[PDB]
Amino acid sequence: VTLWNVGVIIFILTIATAFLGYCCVYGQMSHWGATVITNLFSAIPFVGNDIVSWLWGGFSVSNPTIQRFFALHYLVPFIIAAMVIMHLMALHIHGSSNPLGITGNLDRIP
Amino acid sequence: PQSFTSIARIGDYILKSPVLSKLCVPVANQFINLAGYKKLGLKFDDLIAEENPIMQTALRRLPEDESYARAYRIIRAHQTELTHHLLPRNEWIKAQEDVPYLLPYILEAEAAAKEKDELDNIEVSK
Amino acid sequence: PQSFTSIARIGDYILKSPVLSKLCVPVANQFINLAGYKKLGLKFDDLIAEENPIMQTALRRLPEDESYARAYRIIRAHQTELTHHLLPRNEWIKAQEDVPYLLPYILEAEAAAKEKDELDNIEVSK
Amino acid sequence: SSLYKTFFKRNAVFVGTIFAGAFVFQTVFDTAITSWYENHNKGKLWKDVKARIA
Amino acid sequence: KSTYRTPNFDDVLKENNDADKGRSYAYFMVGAMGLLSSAGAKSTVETFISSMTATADVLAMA
Amino acid sequence: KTGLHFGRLSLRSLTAYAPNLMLWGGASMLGLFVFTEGWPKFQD
Amino acid sequence: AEVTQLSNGIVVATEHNPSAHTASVGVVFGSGAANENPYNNGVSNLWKNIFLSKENSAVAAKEGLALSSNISRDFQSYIVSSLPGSTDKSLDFLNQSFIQQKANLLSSSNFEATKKSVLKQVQDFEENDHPNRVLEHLHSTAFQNTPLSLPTRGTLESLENLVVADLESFANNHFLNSNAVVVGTGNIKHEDLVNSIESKNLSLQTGTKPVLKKKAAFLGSEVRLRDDTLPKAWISLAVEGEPVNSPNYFVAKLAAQIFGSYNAFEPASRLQGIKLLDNIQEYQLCDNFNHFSLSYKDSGLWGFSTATRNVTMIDDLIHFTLKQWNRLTISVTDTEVERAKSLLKLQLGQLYESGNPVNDANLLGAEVLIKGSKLSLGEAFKKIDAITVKDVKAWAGKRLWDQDIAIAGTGQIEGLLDYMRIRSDMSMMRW
Amino acid sequence: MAFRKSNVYLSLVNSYIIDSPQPSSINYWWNMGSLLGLCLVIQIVTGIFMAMHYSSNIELAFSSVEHIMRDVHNGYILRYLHANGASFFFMVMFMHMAKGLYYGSYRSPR
Ligand SMILES: CCCCCCCCCCC(=O)OC[C@H](COP(=O)(O)OC[C@H](O)COP(=O)(O)OC[C@@H](COC(=O)CC)OC(=O)CCC)OC(=O)CCCCCCCC
Ligand SMILES: CCCCCCCCCCCCCCCCCC(=O)OC[C@H](COP(=O)(O)OCCN)OC(=O)CCCCCCCCCCCCC
Ligand code: HEM
Ligand code: HEM
Ligand SMILES: COc1c(O)c(C)c(C/C=C(\C)CC/C=C(\C)CC/C=C(\C)CC/C=C(\C)CC/C=C(\C)CCC=C(C)C)c(O)c1OC
Ligand SMILES: CCCCCCCCCCCCCCC(=O)OCCCOP(=O)(O)OC[C@@H](O)COP(=O)(O)OCCCOC(C)=O
Ligand SMILES: CCCCCCCCCCCCCCC(=O)O[C@H](COC(=O)CCCCCCCCCCCC)COP(=O)(O)O
Ligand SMILES: CCCCCCCCCCCCCCCCCC(=O)O[C@H](COC(=O)CCCCCC)COP(=O)(O)OCCN
Repeated sequence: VTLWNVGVIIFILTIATAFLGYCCVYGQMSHWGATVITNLFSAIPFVGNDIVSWLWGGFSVSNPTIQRFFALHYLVPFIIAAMVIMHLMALHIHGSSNPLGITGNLDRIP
Repeated sequence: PQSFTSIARIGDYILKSPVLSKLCVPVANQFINLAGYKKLGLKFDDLIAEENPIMQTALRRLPEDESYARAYRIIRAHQTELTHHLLPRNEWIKAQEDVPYLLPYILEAEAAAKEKDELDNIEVSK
Repeated sequence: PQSFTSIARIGDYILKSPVLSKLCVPVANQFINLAGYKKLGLKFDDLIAEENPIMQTALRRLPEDESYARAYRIIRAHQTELTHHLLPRNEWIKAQEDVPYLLPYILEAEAAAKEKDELDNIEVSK
Repeated sequence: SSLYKTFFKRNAVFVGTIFAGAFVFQTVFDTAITSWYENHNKGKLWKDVKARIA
Repeated sequence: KSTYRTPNFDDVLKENNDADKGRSYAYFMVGAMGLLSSAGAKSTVETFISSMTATADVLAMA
Repeated sequence: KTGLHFGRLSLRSLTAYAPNLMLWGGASMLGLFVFTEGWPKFQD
Repeated sequence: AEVTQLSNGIVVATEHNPSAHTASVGVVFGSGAANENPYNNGVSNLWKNIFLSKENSAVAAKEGLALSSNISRDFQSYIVSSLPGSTDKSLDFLNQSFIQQKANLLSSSNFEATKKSVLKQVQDFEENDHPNRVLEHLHSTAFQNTPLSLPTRGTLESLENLVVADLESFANNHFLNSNAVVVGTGNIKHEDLVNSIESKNLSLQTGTKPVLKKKAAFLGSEVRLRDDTLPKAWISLAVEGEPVNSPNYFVAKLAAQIFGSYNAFEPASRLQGIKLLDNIQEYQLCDNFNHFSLSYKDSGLWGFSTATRNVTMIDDLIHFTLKQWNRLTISVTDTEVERAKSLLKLQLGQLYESGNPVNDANLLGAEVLIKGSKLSLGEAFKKIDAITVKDVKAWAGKRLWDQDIAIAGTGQIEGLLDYMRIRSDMSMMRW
Repeated sequence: MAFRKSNVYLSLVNSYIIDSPQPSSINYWWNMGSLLGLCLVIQIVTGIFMAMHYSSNIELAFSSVEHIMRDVHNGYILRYLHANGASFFFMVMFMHMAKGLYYGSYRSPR
């Protein structure tokens, strides 16, 4: 179960990484895709307009938005690499499963 | 993880009812033949997941000649699968050999674990 | 890690020479008093580093009453240092108690290790 | 002493009284230093020069 | 000497023991160290977070 | 008459440990609200 | 139980039992090992073996009499047993060895034979009886520099300096009429004991026991006796408990019955209703434990002792035990208090109603010296039945929550950590 | 056993900073390795927050450091902690290496 829960964290960090690097091209799809996603956080009650202005660095998607999206894009792949090591540590204590669903301690190969 | 006490409680109510037994038991016979574990030389009690303290208790109390036969059926099924074949038809498990050999050891280890929980969380009645 | 066989070879040549003994031995006496290990209640053979197979052999062959006394002097020196003090002057090691108790066990474990190397790398002389 | 027995009675403080007293500390500490700093530099600040041109 | 004879600890022991004298004085110092550390860790986090707000030249064009 | 275990809870754990789990929301609660003040969120 | 003071100042106490086939008569004094100094420690252990010497026992055996003696921290006893109908013969023997003639037991030939026998017993105790010498070291580190820290057998260094003039000096200060109780148990009635004592007129001088300067006090401390050539580890740990005549005397006894005793090799002791046994049986952390509540005239001790061969998991056994002591302040339940009520009434019902009149004579005489009377077993049962869960939580919040401890240990005790990580387990950090 | 000893991730924390057996007589020179781990955290955190405002072009590099010092809120605190924190990182590392020279820490088995 611990091996499954760490893999869910890896999946969320990979979706966030691909979003941040796509906005660094600054094409026409990059500007309007960042506008749609960042405006979703203005619906949170009493802290909507404070999160979105802190995420922009201003009043819209501008120069501070792209310069901070590239610095966060360099960093999150190194956090994914640290969670992959924690993923392999939980695999080591019990081993892998097999397609029959029964125990594998009777017949192993290196 | 439902319980083996809950499975037997629902299953015994079906088998004692005369109109529910004629309707559910032929469906259960086609469900087992479509599963295909008997073509790998296995019984159903070999398929139960064993990494729990109830199942580790029942495997210790099994007699020694049945533990040797169970270990051979598991090893033979792992070799049959990696070659992507089935067993010959004269080595398939028959219907009168697929008996619950491990179920009476499971039901008595579960009744003892429930009795220990009701005594450790009991209230006095002065 | 020089060798204890090489230290004794140079040191015995100095002590047998009459003019080299008058010049080097008073210098060695002031070197030991300025070291200050006797003020912590230690002998010199307590100071030798022990994480090597020659030194682990010599500590096994030590008699039991001397191993108990050596373990107490090491524990007493660790407690004296963390309080940043010295021992009282009546508990200092005297000059006639600073004897090499461990040196004969070291010299016989080293002579056996050298003899095993000359026999494992020997050449026939047909 | 005994004034650290009236408020607490032999116990530690608690984790919630640490966080509650830390926010009360921030507003009193910030006001007391800004008052001492501006009184030490009186006559040089902009609010003193702005009054003397009026 | 017998191991039932405990050595002399008199130069470090209290006047009389009086359990709420070293207890009340130590729980004040641990509590004061935890109060100043939570206030300092709070000011440090808010210093880094407010750097990501709008700069002085951005809100001049508002 | 026996109590309840819920798996690994107890209802008489919830005698004192559930006010305490809410005292983990009465104490240790303020690190959600004092750790905000510096950017204002004045509301109850 | 009937108590009666005579015309010359002798206190007589009697517990008649008509269904017993023996009778016991003796004298109990109110001075024990806690009335000595560090120089004469062991004079009570030497007076016991002078009473039980071979020339004294041979005179009593010709009349059909048996002798017993017991040295404790607060009292001493000298008891003669016989058949019910030889009770005046056991009074004449007790007269001729405490009142009228005591100089023939302290001859030089009898003293040196006795002194070398006691020196062999204390030397054998110090090298072979490891659970009992750890509990004696716990008394000497918890009550140090106070009269309650001296061992009851004496030490090997103090016993070799004792001469015959030390024993006469101790008897002249402590074997007095105002310090004594004459007891009688078994098939003996109160009026025949009183009339038999009054027939011998017994002058019995009017001295008074010396009073002690120091009062007993608890100190948090530890002592470690490491010995790597021993197969186990023996550990005792305690806090300050209740004295005799405390209002919380039975509440402290019920709290120790909640955790109780354990033997890992008995199948029925592994099935007890104790929540500590769930933690320690998974990896088999110990061999046995037992919880005590010792009470004296001035102070007391409350704790547990243990012995184990799992020398690499000692820190888990101490951590799990002290986390269960925390539950007495916050979350002790109702079934645990009702179970400990029934097992405490069974425990002290077997202590006060054994079939041994020598055991009953020690318990009766020690109680009249402190209180002047003996509490009945029927009145002690009503006090136990009136204890609630709020009484346990009020006692444990004062005596156990965040308090100083005393530790003692011997054997392979390298895995036992420092003082300050055991001291920090006396509170929870939760509340 | 305790949960800090049986969990896969908490056992690494327990075996390094909680239950680790230390010699009784080590002095304050053995505290320099703990300070070097704090120095590395300060440099990584202050550098990531400064990298959201930095431009690395040859005609924009000098003026973006001046933009951090003047326009970014508490930006002078970020730079001065970063520039002076690098000199403190080298001073503690020189003292850490000289402790190993004096006490023979380079020797076998280390
Ligand atoms: C870049 C800035 C980094 C700032 C942090 C670095 C600070 C560490 C400095 C280097 C060092 O470790 O040297 C320490 C060494 C003493 O080590 P020791 O264990 O033998 O002495 C234990 C003491 O007696 C009891 O120490 P105790 O525990 O009783 O009191 C603590 C002491 C604070 O000490 C420290 O924090 C370390 C300096 O409190 C007081 O002094 C009370 C007065 C306010 O001192 C010496 O041996 C010689 C002193 C000068 C060495 C400086 C060399 C630098 C070039
Ligand atoms: C690539 C190679 C890099 C190498 C870097 C070399 C430069 C390092 C700069 C820092 C040097 C500091 C030396 C640190 C070594 C620590 C170990 C040590 O010297 O022990 C302390 C010394 C003896 O200690 P004891 O154990 O014998 O007893 C102490 C009782 N007071 O007790 C003492 O004598 C006190 C020590 C005081 C040392 C002061 C001299 C250093 C001054 C440096 C000035 C640099 C700025 C100008
Ligand atoms: C960069 C991402 C990942 C890497 C490098 C990685 C790596 C691995 C490796 C090498 C194994 C060994 C056995 C095998 O290949 O099946 C494994 C197993 C496993 N992984 Fe991942 N994984 C990643 C992402 C995930 C995700 C996203 C999930 C689930 C949401 C997950 C859950 C699991 C599970 C449950 C197993 C055990 C399967 C079994 O033993 O049958 N992992 N992983
Ligand atoms: C071991 C860690 C580090 C060391 C020793 C180090 C060292 C330095 C030094 C000496 C400077 C010049 C400072 C000056 O004189 O102004 C500098 C500048 C700079 N560093 Fe680092 N650095 C480290 C980590 C990082 C990291 C991880 C980042 C980015 C994610 C970073 C970002 C920057 C930036 C943007 C500058 C630009 C100039 C300035 O703002 O001062 N640093 N670094
Ligand atoms: C001998 O005694 C010791 C001993 O004394 C000590 C202290 C230790 C402890 C070890 C250390 C102190 C060294 C460990 C230090 C490191 C491994 C440094 C690693 C540094 C990092 C992983 C830094 C990571 C920082 C980040 C990822 C910054 C995150 C910034 C973000 C997310 C900014 C973006 C924010 C928003 C809101 C978008 C021992 O291990 C030890 O041995 C037993
Ligand atoms: C009652 C208890 C209260 C105690 C409270 C005290 C708390 C104090 C905390 C702060 C004190 C020091 C601060 C430093 C700190 O917290 O560091 C975090 C842990 C230190 O590093 P580590 O992960 O233990 O070692 C980490 C490394 O040493 C271990 O290497 P690794 O790679 O992880 O090995 C496994 C390899 C797997 O590799 C593969 C391929 O799978
Ligand atoms: C970045 C470091 C600065 C943070 C300072 C935090 C200090 C807070 C101390 C106040 C705590 C009050 C409660 C004390 C207590 O008894 O609780 C203790 C535990 O509390 C702690 O462990 C304090 C942790 C302090 C971390 C120190 C970091 C080590 C330095 C290495 C840095 C390498 C990067 C409760 O447990 P106990 O009662 O059994 O002792
Ligand atoms: C370069 C990488 C170096 C890696 C260093 C590893 C150490 C760093 C981690 C420090 C400890 C912080 C996490 C410990 C939290 C306890 C986890 C836990 O309780 O395990 C799990 C539950 O947590 C999870 O499901 C995954 C959490 C992922 C954590 C992501 C950070 C419970 O595991 P459990 O001990 O109960 O085993 C089953 C027995 N019934």
